Amino acid sequence: DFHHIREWGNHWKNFLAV
Amino acid sequence: IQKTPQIQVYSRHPPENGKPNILNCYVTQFHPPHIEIQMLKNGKKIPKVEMSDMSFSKDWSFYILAHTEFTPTETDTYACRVKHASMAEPKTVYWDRDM
Amino acid sequence: KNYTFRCLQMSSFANRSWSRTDSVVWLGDLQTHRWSNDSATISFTKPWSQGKLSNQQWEKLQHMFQVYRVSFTRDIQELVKMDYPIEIQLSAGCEMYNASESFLHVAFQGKYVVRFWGTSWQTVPGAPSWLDLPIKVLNADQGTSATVQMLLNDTCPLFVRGLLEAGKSDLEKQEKPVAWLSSVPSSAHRQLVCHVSGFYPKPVWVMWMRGDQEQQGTHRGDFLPNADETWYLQATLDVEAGEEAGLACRVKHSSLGGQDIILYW
Ligand SMILES: *[C@@H]1O[C@H](CO[C@@H]2O[C@@H](C)[C@@H](O)[C@@H](O)[C@@H]2O)[C@@H](O[C@@H]2O[C@H](CO)[C@@H](O[C@@H]3O[C@H](CO[C@H]4O[C@H](CO)[C@@H](O)[C@H](O)[C@@H]4O)[C@@H](O)[C@H](O)[C@@H]3O)[C@H](O)[C@H]2NC(C)=O)[C@H](O)[C@H]1NC(C)=O
Ligand SMILES: *[C@@H]1O[C@H](CO)[C@@H](O)[C@H](O)[C@H]1NC(C)=O
Ligand SMILES: *[C@@H]1O[C@H](CO)[C@@H](O)[C@H](O)[C@H]1NC(C)=O
Repeated sequence: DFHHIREWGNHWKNFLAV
Repeated sequence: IQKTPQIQVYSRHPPENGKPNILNCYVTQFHPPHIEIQMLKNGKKIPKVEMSDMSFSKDWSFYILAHTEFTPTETDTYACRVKHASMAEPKTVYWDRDM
Repeated sequence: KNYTFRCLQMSSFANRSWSRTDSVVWLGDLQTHRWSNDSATISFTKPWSQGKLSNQQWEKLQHMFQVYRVSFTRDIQELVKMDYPIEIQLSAGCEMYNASESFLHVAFQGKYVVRFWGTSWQTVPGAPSWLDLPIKVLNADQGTSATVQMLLNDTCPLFVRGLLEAGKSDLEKQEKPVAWLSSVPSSAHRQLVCHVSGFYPKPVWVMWMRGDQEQQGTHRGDFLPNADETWYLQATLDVEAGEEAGLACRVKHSSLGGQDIILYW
């Protein structure tokens, strides 16, 4: 469940981190 | 759950016959968001009607503002007609400058 | 003044092959952004809608949300696979005070079902039990949890502080009400109507009066929007025939510099 949103969140975590 | 739209029709400026004005039709409290809104002059669809982006309130129900330029006269009637899945028939509300 | 920043997403799913997602963003009662399904790009509805963010920063945030929107759509369609039509709404943003509180609420078929709170997604009491498993699975992904936490705890209130600075002259604008009186019959009685239009900001005082005596029959309507980012309001009074004489509508508003509008019936 929520495969793409989970992929999305993991993709953009570093962008928001820095 | 389905929610039936409420319709309010009002002018931007004090109505004066022969003076250009704007007529607003504010449609609220509806769900689902799919809706057809027409503004009418003497029962005929007005072609140039601008719509706001649909939005929703704290209670989750949707709202939208339709508006059109109009010049009131003694004899012309204006209305807002709404089609929505919550209602078997379209709902029409007439502009009344007195109310 | 406290401002509530709201990002509103409206997603409709008619069947397996048809969906649309549209978003709007509000700061208080002023719309700052729109994002149509048909547009690849988020549209600014103010000169100051980028806030204090750089062009590169905005380009990437836009890209991030572009992937969110596609990802969201795919996941819901797959959740349905594992009854149409389906309506989902999300309301996310922050209330400003220099403190703030963020929120992220989700509604399914017009009813509030889920929020993000602290570090996790939570179903609200009385939400359908079929949500529990999907939400448990969503909470297992720490990356998205962190992403949402950074978005709410940091990215939101920082963005909003910048919007408040860049949009000051619009946020603090004063537009004067114009008022007019009319009436209609109400019984075997008359209803007098005081219309007040074109004012901004929203707070206003409207009352029927006999000299200095407030008429407690005054019935204030809802605040209705004009299309030019001003407000409209009417206040009515049911009056017996012959008691119309000596009535006035009085309007107080911040734009008027202490000089109330008074119209006499
Ligand atoms: C972002 O900020 C949140 C808290 O802020 C709220 O949520 C965010 C999303 C915004 O909406 C804000 O406006 C809100 O105010 C932080 O969440 C906290 O994280 C910590 C660490 O993970 C949690 O601490 C744990 O709590 C356990 C006990 O919890 C229970 O009891 C407490 C009261 O005692 C109660 O508040 C809570 O609801 C539970 O009932 C404890 O066992 C454990 O050892 C640890 O102390 C804390 O509970 C979270 N707060 C909430 C309200 O859930 C985020 O960590 C922060 N993220 C970042 C990245 O900064
Ligand atoms: C999907 O929904 C759209 C929009 O209502 C409709 O036009 C279309 O016929 C539907 N298609 C199927 C296969 O159900
Ligand atoms: C919404 O946008 C997506 C992606 O471009 C597209 O596939 C879809 O057909 C659009 N929906 C409608 C109703 O036009």
